[PDB]
Amino acid sequence: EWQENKSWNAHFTEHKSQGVVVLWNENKQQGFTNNLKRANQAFLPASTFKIPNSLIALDLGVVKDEHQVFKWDGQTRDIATWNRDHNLITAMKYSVVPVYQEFARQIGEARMSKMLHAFDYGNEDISGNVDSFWLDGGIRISATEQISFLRKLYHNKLHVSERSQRIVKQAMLTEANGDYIIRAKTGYSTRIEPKIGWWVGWVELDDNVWFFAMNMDMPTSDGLGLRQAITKEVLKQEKIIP
Ligand SMILES: C=C(C(=O)O)[C@@H](C)[C@H]1OB(O)c2cccc(F)c21
Repeated sequence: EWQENKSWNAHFTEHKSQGVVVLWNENKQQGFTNNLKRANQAFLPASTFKIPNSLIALDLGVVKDEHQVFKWDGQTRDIATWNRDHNLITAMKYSVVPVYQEFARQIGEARMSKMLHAFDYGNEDISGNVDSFWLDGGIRISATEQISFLRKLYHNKLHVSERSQRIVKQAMLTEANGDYIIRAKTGYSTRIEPKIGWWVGWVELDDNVWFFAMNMDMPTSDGLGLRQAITKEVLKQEKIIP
């Protein structure tokens, strides 16, 4: 049911990097990873939490639809794309932390905790600031646990509306062509060691879906593009994408 494939380490080593990729073949109900230990190591989710946060915001009416505008608060932040109005689609694309921090404040700690329990999400612990616990609080989730959560989202089985799940899956759209569709979210955990990058989501094929979750050590922001590059080398090797 789980296979270790250490050959994927080469993709990591060729970029002087260390990390884990986890794949799940939905049709065959079989998982593969280069590191069975790290595949099950729980880390801060960082911006991958915008997936559950979006779902909860939509289901509780904090976000009405994917077109509602959240106006910039006028504070100039480091990331230039954040210094403008956003909707749910662009806030996911540009990973606009302050938008989601306000979502979390409006959700509140009681409802946030109850929903993460209902979602079976990671260690289910929201200790910390209600508007930053996914960055520097108590919540921890492993790559295999991310896959468990994403599979429920794919099949509309989370304990929120079908509509909320469809809208979040739309907002996760990252790449599509005549071979595949990727729906995914990146994450970058810098506030608490060890600094890591994430990419989690799935690849839709004509006749199967392959779920993925990867994380890797990320001592500087220079290597953020390796999150997608290394994952794509694995997907290419496994003939999931050409
Ligand atoms: C764009 C991002 C990405 O692609 O990861 C990062 C930089 C962004 O998304 B989160 O992962 C996050 C958390 C704190 C701060 C922060 F700027 C981010």
